[PDB]
Amino acid sequence: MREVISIHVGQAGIQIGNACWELFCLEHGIQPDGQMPDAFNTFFSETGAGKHVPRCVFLDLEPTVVDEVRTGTYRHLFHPEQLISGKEDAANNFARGHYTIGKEIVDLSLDRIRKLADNCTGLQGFLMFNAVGGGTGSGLGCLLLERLSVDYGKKSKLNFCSWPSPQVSTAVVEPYNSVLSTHSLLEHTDVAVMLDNEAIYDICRRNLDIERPTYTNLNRLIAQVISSLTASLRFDGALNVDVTEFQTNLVPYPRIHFMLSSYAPIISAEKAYHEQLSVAEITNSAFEPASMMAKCDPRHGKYMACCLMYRGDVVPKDVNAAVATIKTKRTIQFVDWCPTGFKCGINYQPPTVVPGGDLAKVMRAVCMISNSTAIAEVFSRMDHKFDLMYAKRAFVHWYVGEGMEEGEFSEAREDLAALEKDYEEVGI
Amino acid sequence: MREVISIHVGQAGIQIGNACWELFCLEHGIQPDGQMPDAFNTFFSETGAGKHVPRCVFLDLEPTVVDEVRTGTYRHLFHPEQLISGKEDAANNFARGHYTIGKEIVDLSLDRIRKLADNCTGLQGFLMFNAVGGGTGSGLGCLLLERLSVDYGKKSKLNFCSWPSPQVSTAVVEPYNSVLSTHSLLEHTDVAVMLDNEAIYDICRRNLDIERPTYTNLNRLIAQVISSLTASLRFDGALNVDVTEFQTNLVPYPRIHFMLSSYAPIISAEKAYHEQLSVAEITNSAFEPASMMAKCDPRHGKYMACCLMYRGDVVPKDVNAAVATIKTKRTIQFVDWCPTGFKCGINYQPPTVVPGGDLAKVMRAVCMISNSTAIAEVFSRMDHKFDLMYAKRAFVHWYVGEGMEEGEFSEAREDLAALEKDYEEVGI
Amino acid sequence: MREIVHVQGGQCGNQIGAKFWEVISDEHGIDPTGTYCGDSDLQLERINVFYNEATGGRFVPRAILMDLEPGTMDSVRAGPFGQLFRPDNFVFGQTGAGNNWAKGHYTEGAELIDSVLDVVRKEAEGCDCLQGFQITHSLGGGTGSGMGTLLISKVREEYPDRIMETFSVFPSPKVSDTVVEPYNATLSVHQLVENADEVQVIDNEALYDICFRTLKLTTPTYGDLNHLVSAAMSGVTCCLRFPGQLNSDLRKLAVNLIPFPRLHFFLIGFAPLTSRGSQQYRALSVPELTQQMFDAKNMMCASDPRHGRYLTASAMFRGRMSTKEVDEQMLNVQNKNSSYFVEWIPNNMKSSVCDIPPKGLKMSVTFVGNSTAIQEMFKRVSDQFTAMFRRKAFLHWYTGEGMDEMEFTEAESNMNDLVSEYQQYQ
Amino acid sequence: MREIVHVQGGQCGNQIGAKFWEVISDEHGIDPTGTYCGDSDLQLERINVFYNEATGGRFVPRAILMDLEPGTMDSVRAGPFGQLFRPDNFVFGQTGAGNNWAKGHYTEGAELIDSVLDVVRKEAEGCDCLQGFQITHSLGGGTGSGMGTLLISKVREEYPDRIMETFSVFPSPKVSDTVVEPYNATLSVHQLVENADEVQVIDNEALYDICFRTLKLTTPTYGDLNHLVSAAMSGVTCCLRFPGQLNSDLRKLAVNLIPFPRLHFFLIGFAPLTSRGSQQYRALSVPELTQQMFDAKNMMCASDPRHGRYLTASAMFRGRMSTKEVDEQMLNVQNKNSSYFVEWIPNNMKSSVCDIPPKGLKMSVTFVGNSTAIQEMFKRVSDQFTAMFRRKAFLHWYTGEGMDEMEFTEAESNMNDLVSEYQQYQ
Amino acid sequence: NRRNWSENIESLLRQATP
Ligand SMILES: Nc1nc2c(ncn2[C@@H]2O[C@H](COP(=O)(O)OP(=O)(O)OP(=O)(O)O)[C@@H](O)[C@H]2O)c(=O)[nH]1
Ligand SMILES: Nc1nc2c(ncn2[C@@H]2O[C@H](COP(=O)(O)OP(=O)(O)OP(=O)(O)O)[C@@H](O)[C@H]2O)c(=O)[nH]1
Ligand SMILES: Nc1nc2c(ncn2[C@@H]2O[C@H](COP(=O)(O)OP(=O)(O)O)[C@@H](O)[C@H]2O)c(=O)[nH]1
Ligand SMILES: Nc1nc2c(ncn2[C@@H]2O[C@H](COP(=O)(O)OP(=O)(O)O)[C@@H](O)[C@H]2O)c(=O)[nH]1
Ligand SMILES: [Mg+2]
Ligand SMILES: [Mg+2]
Repeated sequence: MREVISIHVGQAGIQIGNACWELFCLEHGIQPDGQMPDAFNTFFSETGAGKHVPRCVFLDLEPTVVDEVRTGTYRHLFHPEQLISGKEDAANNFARGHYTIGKEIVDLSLDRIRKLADNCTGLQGFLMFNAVGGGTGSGLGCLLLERLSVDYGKKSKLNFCSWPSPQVSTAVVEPYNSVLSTHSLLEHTDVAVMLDNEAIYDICRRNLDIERPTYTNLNRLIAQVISSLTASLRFDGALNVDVTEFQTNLVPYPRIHFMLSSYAPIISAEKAYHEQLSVAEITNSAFEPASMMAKCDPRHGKYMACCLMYRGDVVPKDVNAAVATIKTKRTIQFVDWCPTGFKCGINYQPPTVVPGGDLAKVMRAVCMISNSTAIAEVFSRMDHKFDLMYAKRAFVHWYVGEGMEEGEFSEAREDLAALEKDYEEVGI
Repeated sequence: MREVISIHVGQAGIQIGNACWELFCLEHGIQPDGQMPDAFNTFFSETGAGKHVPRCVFLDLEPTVVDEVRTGTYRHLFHPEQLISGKEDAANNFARGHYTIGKEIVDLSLDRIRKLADNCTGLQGFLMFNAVGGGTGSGLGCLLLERLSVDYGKKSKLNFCSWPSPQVSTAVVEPYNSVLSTHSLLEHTDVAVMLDNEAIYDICRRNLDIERPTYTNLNRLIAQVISSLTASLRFDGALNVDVTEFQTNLVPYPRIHFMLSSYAPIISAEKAYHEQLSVAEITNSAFEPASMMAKCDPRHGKYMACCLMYRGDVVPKDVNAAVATIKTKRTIQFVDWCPTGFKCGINYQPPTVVPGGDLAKVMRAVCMISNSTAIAEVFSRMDHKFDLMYAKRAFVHWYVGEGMEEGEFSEAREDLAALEKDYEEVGI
Repeated sequence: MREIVHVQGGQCGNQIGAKFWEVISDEHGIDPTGTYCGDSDLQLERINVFYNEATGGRFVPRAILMDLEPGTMDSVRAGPFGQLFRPDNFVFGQTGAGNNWAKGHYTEGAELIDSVLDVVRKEAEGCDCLQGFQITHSLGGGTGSGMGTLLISKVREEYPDRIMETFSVFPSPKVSDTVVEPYNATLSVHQLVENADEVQVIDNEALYDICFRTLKLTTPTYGDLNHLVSAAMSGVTCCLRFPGQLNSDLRKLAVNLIPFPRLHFFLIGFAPLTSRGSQQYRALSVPELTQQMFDAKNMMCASDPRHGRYLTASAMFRGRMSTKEVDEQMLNVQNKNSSYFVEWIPNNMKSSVCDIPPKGLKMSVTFVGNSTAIQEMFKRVSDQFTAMFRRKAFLHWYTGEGMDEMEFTEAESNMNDLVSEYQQYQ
Repeated sequence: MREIVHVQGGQCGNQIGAKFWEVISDEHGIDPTGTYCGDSDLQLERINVFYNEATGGRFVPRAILMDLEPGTMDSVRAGPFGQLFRPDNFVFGQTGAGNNWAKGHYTEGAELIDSVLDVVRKEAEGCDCLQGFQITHSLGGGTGSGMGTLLISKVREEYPDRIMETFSVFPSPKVSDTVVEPYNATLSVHQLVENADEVQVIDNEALYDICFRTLKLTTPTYGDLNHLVSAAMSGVTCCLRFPGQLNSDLRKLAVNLIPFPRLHFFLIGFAPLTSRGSQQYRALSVPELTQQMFDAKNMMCASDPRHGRYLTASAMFRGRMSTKEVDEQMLNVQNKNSSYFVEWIPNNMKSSVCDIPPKGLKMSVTFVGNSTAIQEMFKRVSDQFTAMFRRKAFLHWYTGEGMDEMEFTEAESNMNDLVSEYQQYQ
Repeated sequence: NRRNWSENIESLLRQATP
């Protein structure tokens, strides 16, 4: 049976996966006890009489976020041996999470991953979520990436990473934690989607009209993004394009596998009260440059790949009519080597509403995976921040006095320099 | 019809006879009186009007535990003349347990050996349990096996040995008693099973999740091992496994008769609530080196052969699929002179759950008995330990004056070095 | 008698041909459980040309449902007439070709083709001698084009004296879904320009505009698209199931319409397409049938036949009609707009009469004809292919699956010989 | 008239042999209580081939069942149709064979053969003229391959001219149970090549293959595999209990399958065999009965017959079915893949018809085939057995009980000379 | 007993439909 195994590291990846699996259990009809009152097998292992367990693992080096999952509402849903946590938190330190303390937990992780993946052949890939701005998210998150390379060779590696958004970052050493993680995950992730927090804050401000929103409000939107991305495996549709279909249509080169996400309509029910949702309307709101989920305006960039996830009562004609108008408008621009630029998939199941959550019940929705060369400038600002902070030898002995030396720092800068130069060379 | 006669020498033997026969009564359905509310004939007798008494013997030199058995609950289950008790112990001395304080009870023990084995013809053999690190466990267990060898020659003597752990000994004169037990154990044992206490310490800590249990919780798992291994004698199965089956398929040369076991699933009520216990999932968990119950890592040891045997509602198609995938995996490897190295048995009756015990109601289980060449390290670590002890006359003033001479120590050193050379040439 | 063996390439081919067996089962009048109903011998005398007797009184299709992902076979077995196809006739993969010409054809599609060759020889050698094959697959997709064209290859070395006939859905310029079009497109065209006998092009955006401008149906699905393929694709094989005044099989139109083996890429149309609001308003005469027929808005391709000239064309008439209003109006179109036809063939048209019309209609026609105007289609694939090899992108799956660049350059050069060969005749 | 006495050794041969009596009792209308039901002359005019009248109207089996363990003897007796056998014909063993050929053949196998040789000869002489003995056992463990073949040796020196059938479950090649595999396999066969008239080679994982895909059983138990074998058993002896247009007994097989007395090893497979859904779709007919049989997938042996060449074979059809297409289909297959048949034999495999189909069926066929393509089966046991003798594995259970290594090298020589004898006929 | 069961295959080799 075909399945997908989810990986989460860090407190951000745990809180993302909590709301992600909240929505997955809701739409498959199972309760917090794991029992519903055979298309669910892609996420849920049928174990016993009517009881299902998620195919996901939660990773941390500190139990301060995991132990309330073991003492929460979803207590007997997640089986405790996939919720494994360390003792000491890496504390914004790649050297601690990748060279000192990640060793005694990674071999417990691989024992669970091999046990959970070898139970059923036909597995598709690893849907791994992480945060690169924090020490255990970057440290253990990077270390699992080499080991899953050498252990599972051919298989696809989905990556959503919480890249540090530019101004709001709630750290001081996010340049070291980010550039060292992306130095290695370039050659260890097959497909990597940016998720910046400020972009989701601006969407929560003006689209859902919440002035003071919390992190789990962001977790609801990211949950709806991944639910529409993996709805093709779970629900029947007119154009079933799998998660093996996403990279095989959208990554031009092995190095270029970084892209962006967006969702539409992010509408609450007092505005779905009024606004009729045409398929053309939700796909121009998804392509509005303000509604990007990585704070990356594509007006000063050029697209080279694009993938549309329509689900609900979407006629295949309105996919065709709407993609014609977005091709003709000059406010978006495509690169010259990629005249064809669209992969479209349709799912029949209508999207998710959560009562208590701020999203509304809508008849059709759009999810976006979009490769653009405008990622060159979101790494150019990371060049500016890291060069200022590395120029004066700052914060260096929390990385060199633990198990890695000077030289990974220079090779991470040269890796981002070659990655930078490779991007506009593609654009020309 | 058929019968097997248990021997329980040592304090470890007495309380493993309390545990193993508690599970035997709680599987066949006999009250502590001895009554019921033909498959039970393998272990119990047919005494009087519907009373059934165990076909075991309890040998110990100290009455402080064996009288404590005949004072408690099962005092009307066993025969009153059954539990043979000495007046004073050996106190971790092979010299007294084999020569001086031992000789006056072996004639009384073999008195009840022939009086209980002359009941019906069809006796598969004897099933002796001992503590190697203990004094009367290895002491009486030495000369009890020569006397069974010279009385009943061809009878299959299967012997469970609770071998002492490397850094867990709870004794200081462990290397002296273990070597002299080894000198007695090679030339008189058909089948041997290795039980290092620190490995059952760990497979209850990580697999049962119980973190501070006692010795009796170890005895739950060992009782589940025998209640697996011998229930194919009792109940119907797809492939019945006899006592005489084991020594005809697990010993390649008569000196390599040291086999090491594992069990799956050692799973409590709260991990059986969440994992499906498929035949593929339960087999590779039995071969996982952490689940091994003698702390002898087989990654660097070459497997000679192996005998999986299953219980429950196991379909033989899934047996052959699971036995094939553990053939094709590369981390395990075989000796090239034994390409076919697996034997399978199937029993239908599922393992009964003991109340109070930490195990759950399991729908299908696995017991495994393997022979390999990894047994080189389990003795080589003891060789440097004992040579370092014997260098400057440690504790030998007891052993010289209590019956034996110096020279038995050197001859017991020469034949353990002989099995060092014997194990390496099998693994060439 | 003869039997045509059907094969079902890709998830698109499974959907477009399952509704081909909507109209074959309807016209021959069979129950979803396979029991004949209708009480007339015009159906079941010639019933073995698509079906097989099942010794249960029912008829099982001689079709090979085929895909590398098991999702779409669940869809085609759960719909109407899903109790028709034998489960042994389904072949499935467990991985799924991710619209890839590379792994669909050589590495991940090759391990299925040995069992698909077992099941197509299962139903071909079972009879006395079959007539040919029909192959509905996809060129936009990678599993219809990848291992389906491997099926097209190995059946030509197996039965070279036979004939094959393919209906392949092409990529489309305006709505370019399945963004990896031209790898799967022009390399399958490279394969089958020698290794196929007779090709019809189907264009999904063409089926959009016909349902717009001749049916006025507001919200069609892919089912309405598949119906418009299916009615024409049964009309091209009317004679093998029903008698007529003038009889012609698909080998008749094979020899008649290709003067050269290197050119066998054609176009289908269908008539009459009448709206439900125009059904009472529309006269049904052979004049109105053929004066609607030779119209670009009726064509099943997004290539304009007025730009080019027809090379050799034919028409399968169905129903009860006068013989000579077939004849003098195939000549009438030749004599009025005579600039649109080639000069060195006298009487470039051909026609045939199948006396049984499709149900609910008293006559119809299906046109299969050659055009030089198919050249702009292949050149549209060509200039997209050379603009994207000018940056060498999108290649790392193709060169990493075990295949080389030298067959990519051969693929461009061979179809550039095809666009030049079509260039000569206008 | 004609009588067949059944010999079943080992618990494998007793389980797959009890099902043989369950399908024969089903075919001849006998109840488990021994009362006929089904009021037909033609189910009952030939009972004596397998049953004797027991002065109570009970038709009791002519089967001797032997084992060295009683745990499987009482499971046969307590099972359904298990009270049919006479209790004296059960041969109990108390000690038991621990999967050792030496003890099953010499020490206590001979201690039991004095009590099983008398019971097979009480049954044998009681009839006027016995036709043959059949044996059903396995070479995996000890009591079937050590004592069942020792009874084979004793009945050969007693009744030489009688035919000597055996149906041996060889150990499965790539999925190895019974960890001392090649000793119980090779040490039986070199003693079996001089004491057997017909040997029929069946493998366990070949039965696992045909349950996995062609029959589509989600949980194939041992009782499923026993009935695949059992349905193949009734086709070999159909003409012995039923009349036919062209009859064929067991010795009709022996004369047309072996040209030399040294080779008598065959390949058994049964048709028709489809899944639950596919049975409702499939056409049961004489063409669609025979290319299922000439197929490596149908074969109940895990040796691919396509790798070598068919020397001779046979097919026994069953049911109300015509005799022309018996042979026209028999020789159309002999003309299409003509490289698969040896060139120096006429019409290499023979034909037979038995008028009575198996119960429920109307058409079936069995097949007994002597092919040189069983060489990869013998060689895979060969190189595993020599791998045992590079470093002298498990010898002490074979040396101290009454034989030596001279018989080990005798087993290697008397098996390798069949390897070279088979190698020189292609 | 439970060693041997022909209950699925028994219906698989009869041409009967439920
Ligand atoms: N969108 C979103 N971001 C989060 C969430 N939780 C934490 N983050 C972000 O994660 C970044 C740092 O990562 P953390 O999760 O806090 O810490 P970590 O990655 O586990 O590594 P450590 O700091 O060593 O514990 C912060 O800047 C937050 O913005 C969340 O629930 N949703
Ligand atoms: N597995 C297991 N091992 C035991 C048990 N009881 C004792 N042992 C081991 O036996 C060793 C000491 O031997 P004991 O059985 O306690 O004592 P003994 O056999 O009566 O011999 P003495 O020490 O002379 O009294 C300890 O180091 C333990 O490792 C038990 O119940 N289970
Ligand atoms: N007419 C028609 N076209 C289809 C259908 N399904 C998919 N397509 C077309 O096929 C292309 C998608 O290829 P697809 O079959 O999904 O990829 P594949 O699975 O690798 O063969 C798109 O251009 C669709 O327009 C269908 O049912 N009918
Ligand atoms: N086909 C079949 N094989 C069996 C059956 N029971 C056991 N076997 C096979 O017999 C082999 C081992 O031989 P075994 O029967 O145990 O000992 P033996 O009777 O002395 O030869 C194993 O590989 C089993 O797969 C059965 O009922 N049917
Ligand atoms: Mg940390
Ligand atoms: Mg003691």
